[PDB]
Amino acid sequence: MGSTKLKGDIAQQAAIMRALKMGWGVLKPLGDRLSYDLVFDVEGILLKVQVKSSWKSEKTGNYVVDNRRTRGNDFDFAVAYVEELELFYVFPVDVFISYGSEIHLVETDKRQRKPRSFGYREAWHLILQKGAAQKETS
Amino acid sequence: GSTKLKGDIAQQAAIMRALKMGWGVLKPLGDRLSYDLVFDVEGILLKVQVKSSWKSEKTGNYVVDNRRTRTNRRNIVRSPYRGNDFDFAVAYVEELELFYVFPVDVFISYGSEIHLVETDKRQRKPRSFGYREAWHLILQKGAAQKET
Amino acid sequence: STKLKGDIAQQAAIMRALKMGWGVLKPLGDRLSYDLVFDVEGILLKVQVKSSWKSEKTGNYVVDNRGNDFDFAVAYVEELELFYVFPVDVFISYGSEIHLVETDKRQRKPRSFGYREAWHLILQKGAAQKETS
Amino acid sequence: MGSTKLKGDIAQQAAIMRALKMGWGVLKPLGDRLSYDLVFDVEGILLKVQVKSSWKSEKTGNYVVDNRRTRTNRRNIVRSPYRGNDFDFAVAYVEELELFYVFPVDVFISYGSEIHLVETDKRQRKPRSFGYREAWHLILQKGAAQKE
DNA sequence: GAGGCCTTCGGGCTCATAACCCGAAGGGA
DNA sequence: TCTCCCTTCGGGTTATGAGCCCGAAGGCC
Ligand SMILES: [Ca+2]
Ligand SMILES: [Ca+2]
Repeated sequence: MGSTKLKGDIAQQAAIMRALKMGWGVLKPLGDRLSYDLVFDVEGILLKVQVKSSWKSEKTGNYVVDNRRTRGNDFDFAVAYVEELELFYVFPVDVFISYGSEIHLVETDKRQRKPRSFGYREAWHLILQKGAAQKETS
Repeated sequence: GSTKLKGDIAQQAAIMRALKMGWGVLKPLGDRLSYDLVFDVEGILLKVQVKSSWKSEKTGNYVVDNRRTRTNRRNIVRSPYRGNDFDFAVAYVEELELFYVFPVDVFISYGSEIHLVETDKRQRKPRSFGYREAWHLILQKGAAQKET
Repeated sequence: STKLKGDIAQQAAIMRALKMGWGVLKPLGDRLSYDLVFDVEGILLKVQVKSSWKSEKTGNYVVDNRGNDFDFAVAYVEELELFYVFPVDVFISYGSEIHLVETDKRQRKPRSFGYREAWHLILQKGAAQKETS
Repeated sequence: MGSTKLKGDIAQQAAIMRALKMGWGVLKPLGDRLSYDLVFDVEGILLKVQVKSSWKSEKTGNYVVDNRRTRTNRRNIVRSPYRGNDFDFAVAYVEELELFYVFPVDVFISYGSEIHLVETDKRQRKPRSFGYREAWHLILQKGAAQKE
């Protein structure tokens, strides 16, 4: 009906939609031998982006995402998708790899200390900024 | 942004809808064919034309057109869609994440512009209204071809 | 990863379809039972694309496969730039590893050989599909 | 007979296979709204290519391409050339000879309108395009140049 | 049976994409 | 004395794809 191969498919399409809303271009590679799923044309500058989907986990009120480079590396941005809340976390390369195993995402209605990841919730400006910065180093 | 970007957004929106309803999605290669998408509905394939609507300034409602245009130096000529050009036409309103789905005939049967009203209106509403989220019509056409 | 070999087979197929003026459609993700679908003069035909590897002993090429859906399958040989196009029924009517002989070794060439570049079979099933209305 | 975009999509498809057979990555875009047709991943660096399919110029016996995006369906002809930053390499194609010319942007835009490919025997001079026959190394250079 | 609010239609647009035609320019040889 | 060869360069052309504007008709109620 709708397995893991399909959950990742929606996540990919969601990211494409967001990029299109941002007015950006979007390039798709041939086959899955490359290290990144998508690339966004942010006003001329091409940025590699890996798409990731999250799972609801445990009890628990909060979502989880994983990074498996054992079964590639080097993109620019990782985008995590939460199907239920139709929202994206956007992580830069270094921040994404700097996590050990799992990355905890916590939505909920606040009133506690949030994880490191929380500052990257819907943080599409970070990729918007990398494009502008990389234009000037050229 | 410039025209084609808007279309691509609507087209993308359509794609997501089909995926959420567990249908397969096929993208054609290059803006050359008379349809934007086709959906693998439980085995059979149905071509889909996607159009993005615009809110009219005066009337206060969203409208699409069913004609294709060419305007060269001397004169301008139009090419409407034939019946076999696709199987369904989906109109997208962007600000309200909203789809009307029309069969080909119901779509070509219009003269040119085809208005969609979302206001309370109190009028009896035009024949378009009967197609708000008509995703069942594409599902039904699916089982209609399913047997022998 | 031999995923590249498959990639090359597919892009060759795509090119062949365009070389005969058809439309080509490409499914998002790999959930479906077909790799490609051609728009032949209006009619949509699914197609599986599989690549072949050269036999160790004999000078031959072999391709492995693992009614409804499919309706066509195209087999690629890189070095000798040609396709074997099998209708689904003929295709499943094989044990496991279907063999292809391309050498001119005089001997009675197998059942497979009849499907050399038979792109007319696609065109036929396409024209015949218009008779059902 | 079905024309124009089909021919362009074939030339594009030829470039797809060339790139792949040189072990490069190939990226295909959204739809026909960007100033480039393909993007090659060359040793990790992404470069933009603009594909154009040539035609046999019957009078001159050459294969030719226009370097200016001439935009019609407007009742007024406007000729907008390409910018230096619209892409990295323009690849002219000769189907029938399965031939590719690769031009860098700066040399591609530097032409006024038409660029000719001689490809015939016994001529007085060679065209300024001559040293660009199958010049895929030029896109290896820029890329090695990009890294560091 | 009146003055609207309200749809249809069929003219007129603009942006992008792709490939082609040809009469002179006017430097190489 | 190259003076014809033949590349080049601004005018012309076609097809496809997107989404739009607006006003004379005329219906709903
Ligand atoms: Ca469309
Ligand atoms: Ca092009």
